[PDB]
Amino acid sequence: MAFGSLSSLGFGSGVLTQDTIDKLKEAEQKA
Amino acid sequence: MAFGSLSSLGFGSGVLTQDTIDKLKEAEQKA
Amino acid sequence: MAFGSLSSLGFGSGVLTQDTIDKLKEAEQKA
Amino acid sequence: MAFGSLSSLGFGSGVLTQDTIDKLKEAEQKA
Amino acid sequence: NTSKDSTQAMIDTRYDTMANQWLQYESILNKLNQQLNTVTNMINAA
Amino acid sequence: NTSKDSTQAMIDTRYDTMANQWLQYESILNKLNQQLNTVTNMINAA
Repeated sequence: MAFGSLSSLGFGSGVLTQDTIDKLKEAEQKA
Repeated sequence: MAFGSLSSLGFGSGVLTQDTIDKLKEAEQKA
Repeated sequence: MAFGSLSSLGFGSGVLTQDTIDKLKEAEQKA
Repeated sequence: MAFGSLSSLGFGSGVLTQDTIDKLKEAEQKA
Repeated sequence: NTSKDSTQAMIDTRYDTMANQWLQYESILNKLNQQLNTVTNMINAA
Repeated sequence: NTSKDSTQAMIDTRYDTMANQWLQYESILNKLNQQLNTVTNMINAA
């Protein structure tokens, strides 16, 4: 753990696709 | 969400393979 | 050219580093 | 610029090599 | 059940602070992104 | 020379604050990394 570390903090890594839209729709539907 | 964002809008990312053809055939068959 | 095409439109692709900061500083200095 | 943004803040991205050691040595020598 | 609930409390105890840290650096990276856009607005303006 | 020096001042004015921001999030990510290691130390311990 002396080296247990992470490099960065990120967001939005990627590109929009209708498939992602569908996944978000499903998640919303569930919740 | 202040940073909730996406980078791009894309299509056709990739290369044709007979396997992709088979997948499309299956999807069509289903639908 | 019948296939001359591009896939996406993007921004901000990458991670901030002090080196990028220096490059931006140089560009500003120039301009 | 409405989308001018960056994704992350990072460090140490990579692997040590003697070549990197030499580069650091050169930088130190200079400075 | 009692002991399990105690350790359960300890579990979320950490991750609550971690969530606070996440939003914290969200705000900080918003400060730096807005300030990068600010120096960029000065770069474009000035 | 005078005008150039004025704008030169304005230049580093921004990037000084930006440097402060960089070290700021260095400290914040140190807080979060140490706290991730802290919850990891509790994960290993508890």
